[PDB]
Amino acid sequence: TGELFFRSGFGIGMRKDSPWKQNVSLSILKSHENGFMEDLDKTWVRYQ
Amino acid sequence: WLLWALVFNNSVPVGTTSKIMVLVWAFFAVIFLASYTANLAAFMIVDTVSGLSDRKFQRPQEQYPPLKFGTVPNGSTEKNIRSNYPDMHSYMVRYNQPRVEEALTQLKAGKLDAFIYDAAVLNYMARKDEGCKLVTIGSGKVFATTGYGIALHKGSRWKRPIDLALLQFLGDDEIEMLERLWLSGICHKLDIDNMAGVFYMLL
Amino acid sequence: WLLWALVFNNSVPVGTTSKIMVLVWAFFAVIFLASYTANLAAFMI
Amino acid sequence: GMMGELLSGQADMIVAPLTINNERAQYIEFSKPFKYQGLTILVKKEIPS
Amino acid sequence: TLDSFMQPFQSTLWLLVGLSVHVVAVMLYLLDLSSAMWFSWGVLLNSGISARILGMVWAGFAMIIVASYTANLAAFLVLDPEERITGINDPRLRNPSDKFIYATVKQSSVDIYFRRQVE
Amino acid sequence: ANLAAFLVLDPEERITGINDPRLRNPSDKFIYATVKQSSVDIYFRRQVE
Ligand SMILES: *[C@@H]1O[C@H](CO)[C@@H](O[C@@H]2O[C@H](CO)[C@@H](O)[C@H](O)[C@H]2NC(C)=O)[C@H](O)[C@H]1NC(C)=O
Ligand SMILES: *[C@@H]1O[C@H](CO)[C@@H](O[C@@H]2O[C@H](CO)[C@@H](O)[C@H](O)[C@H]2NC(C)=O)[C@H](O)[C@H]1NC(C)=O
Ligand SMILES: N[C@@H](CCC(=O)O)C(=O)O
Repeated sequence: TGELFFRSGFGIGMRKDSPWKQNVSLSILKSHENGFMEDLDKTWVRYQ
Repeated sequence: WLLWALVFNNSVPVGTTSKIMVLVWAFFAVIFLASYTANLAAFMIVDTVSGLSDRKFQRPQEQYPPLKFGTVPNGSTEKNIRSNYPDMHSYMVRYNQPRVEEALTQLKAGKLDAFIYDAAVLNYMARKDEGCKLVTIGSGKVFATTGYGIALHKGSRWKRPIDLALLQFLGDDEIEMLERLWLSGICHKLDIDNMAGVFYMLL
Repeated sequence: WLLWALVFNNSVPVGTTSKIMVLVWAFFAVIFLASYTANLAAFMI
Repeated sequence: GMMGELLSGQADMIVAPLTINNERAQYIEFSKPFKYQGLTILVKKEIPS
Repeated sequence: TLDSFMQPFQSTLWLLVGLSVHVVAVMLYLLDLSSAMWFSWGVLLNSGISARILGMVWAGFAMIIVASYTANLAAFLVLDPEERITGINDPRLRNPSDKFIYATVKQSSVDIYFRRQVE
Repeated sequence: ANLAAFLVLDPEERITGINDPRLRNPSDKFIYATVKQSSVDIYFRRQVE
């Protein structure tokens, strides 16, 4: 019930000043564009 | 002798222990038809697409051709289409060249059937528009969901503070207030049933 | 001869120009009772 | 919590449904989001004759 | 006052009902004006007052059909506006447009009020 | 006909959101809770109102 508030998404974390930040963010964005994330959401969340 | 006249029950003009149960059945039947309208009133008082995986979008050659569904080139959506669907690009030359508004005008006058653009610009040009023009099943089609950003110089000093400040605006609902102010909208079987009922009654 | 049976109109089982207008009046009457529930539902709900 | 394990304990990444907000991003770097959402309220539907 | 029966019924339902009634009258009269006159009178609103028994059987079936159709028409008839802005934050007033024109008294308290709220 | 017109009749379940008077005014009658030491606890600790 109700409408969404505080609309801030999830996110992979990493330690402050870590070399993995740029590459992890790039891979997440490429997965988003590639349609992989849609397929994952369909497999593990929707269709119940 | 019995049954058939009783089986007629509710009808036009058209003894023993049978009469009592016939009267009881008739009372139950007339109560049932009286409640028929009640449940009709209680109960009584739609999408042409579900995603880009639809046969029409996926297959350009399927019966009638979609009326040159298109998008504004030189952007992100065009790059997405040209990368992940290198078959839609061939059937995308007949696009709406000018900015959004011309495409909306053409869509209103039956020139094209579908428009693929951002999910915020277009969602705004779906509530402010007069009458009502609807998006495909809300944000169920949203493909490669990403967010508007603030481009900065590679490894700039301001990349860290801006972020923090921006996150603060989500905590105090200030961005929600701005969105409510600047992005508020107002948009948010007769003959077929008659023919079906006539056919059912005839059969 | 006429009138009284026609004046009964909506009821339980009970010149040549009388039958046509009687049927027309009966049709208008049943339409009126059908719309009785319609206006009751509109006003009450 | 998990932030304790990531910040100083035995951790290097936190792959879990972790939200993003100001009080967390100060000491932890956050990748770009991989799913969008918002806080919402769940209640028991009324039983229906 | 009534001015609504044409919307869900119009010419289509009337033509369909008339054609069906006339075809039924002709067919079940032929397989047996004059007898067809009262046969059609039976198929009218509610009613107006071997081969023959089963003829009465299909006549009763057609009467069930007619009663059902009348019930559907009555259920379609029951139906029901707009006349209010929301207030001072309605999108119509929040977003100015030439379609909607609203004004207040010049040089009055309302002009004072809509000059300090910068938003 | 009057009985039929009286018969046609017709609930309640949803709340308003985060500003509903039931939640705005705490009372022992209504109990609502969130996960302890989570993002929601962070959110309901900076909005002083
Ligand atoms: C991030 O990923 C990129 C691409 O996968 C890495 O770029 C190459 O990394 C290898 C090994 O680290 C180097 O030998 C190459 O010179 C890099 N550049 C190219 C063009 O191949 C990058 O190293 C990764 N960064 C981190 C911190 O893992
Ligand atoms: C999309 O990009 C193309 C290519 O960059 C643009 O085509 C250019 O348009 C300008 C102005 O009309 C011309 O001076 C160039 O010669 C064109 N170049 C090519 C290769 O066609 C096009 O105008 C852009 N469209 C939009 C809406 O931005
Ligand atoms: N946000 C989109 C707008 C439309 C487009 O450019 O394709 C972009 O800048 O990429």
